[PDB]
Amino acid sequence: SNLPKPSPEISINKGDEEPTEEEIKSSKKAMECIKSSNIAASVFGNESNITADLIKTLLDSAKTEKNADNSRYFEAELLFIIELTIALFLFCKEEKELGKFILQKVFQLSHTKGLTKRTVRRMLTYKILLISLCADQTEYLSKLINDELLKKGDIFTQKFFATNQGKEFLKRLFSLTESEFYRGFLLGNENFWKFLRKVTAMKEQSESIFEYLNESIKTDSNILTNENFMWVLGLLDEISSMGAVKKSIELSLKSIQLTSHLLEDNNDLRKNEIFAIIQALAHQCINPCKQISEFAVVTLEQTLINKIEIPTNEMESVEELIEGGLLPLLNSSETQEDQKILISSILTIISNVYLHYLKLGKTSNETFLKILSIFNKFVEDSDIEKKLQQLILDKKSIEKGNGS
Repeated sequence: SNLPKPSPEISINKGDEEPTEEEIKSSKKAMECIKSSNIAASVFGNESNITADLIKTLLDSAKTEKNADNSRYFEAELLFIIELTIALFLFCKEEKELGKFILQKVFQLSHTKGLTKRTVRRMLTYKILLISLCADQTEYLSKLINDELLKKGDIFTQKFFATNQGKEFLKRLFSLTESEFYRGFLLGNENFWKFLRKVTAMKEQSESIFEYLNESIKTDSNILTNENFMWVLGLLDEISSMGAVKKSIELSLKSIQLTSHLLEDNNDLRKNEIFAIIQALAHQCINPCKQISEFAVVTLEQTLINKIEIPTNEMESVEELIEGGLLPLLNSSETQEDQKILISSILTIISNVYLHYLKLGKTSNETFLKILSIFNKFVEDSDIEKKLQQLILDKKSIEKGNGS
């Protein structure tokens, strides 16, 4: 919106001392003269007039200490100064020292005490605009992310991020990633992904976040690196767990489809993170919502049956998918209500992938003994016993089929 204009100390609208009518008329004449002078369109009109000297003199001229004399206009005059300097700097092409000058000076001004919350809300947009324009100033971006975007939380609440100002701020902030210069810091800094987790915890910003993340994945797999895998995977895991039993369920299925599709982006995924994929997908099946579990149970099977590649040097045997990937879910003790009936579903997926890879023929003798052992880990339950009653017929039939 527009700037906050500097207010007067007393006001009136049609020892008391009103202004006199003749001097009121004189001041109106003065305003008419100044408006006829075109002060705004003169000193900032022609492109040739703006130069570095004007920027330095303008930015150095702003007041810095609050006084009783200047309580009227301290907060607004600063914002007017930074807007004027950034607007004039947008015409200037040089980035050697002038941009660093404005950046250091505005960061010095912003930290001053006593400012109202509106001014600090406004200054961050100017800061991110300046970072986007300039280059090779990563230390100040780190300072902004650590201090002025994570430590100060009460200033930056959900409702400020809800309005279009926050949306444009996030748009400019995520545009900073695609820049050639500042991508180096943004791949794997802990503070940035922690802030991303914080904003994903909010509910208004989920759709834009998923749009940005899906786009950045789909153009290329460059954002995925070995030193930042778990943070972004936790990000999609947090987005996937946003059930409520109204429209966000579809966004959750889109997120599940994205993390399903994450495997085929690059062949050089290390052994640590494939199990993270399987764990993240399988952990969604325990959600209270039936729709998300119904999609999870099919998407996990699709990912395990289509996009995995045993014979590469990552995995020595297919058992590592279950021994390595799906094992930690079943290990869940002291779970009274949340352990009763889910186990049959994951055992069904285990059986299905066993049938597929046994049709393909790459297992060994000990594998069926070991999965029989994991069946014996859960056999005393009544429903699991009834489900296990029918294991033997399918085992015998699939044993007879592929060989014969």
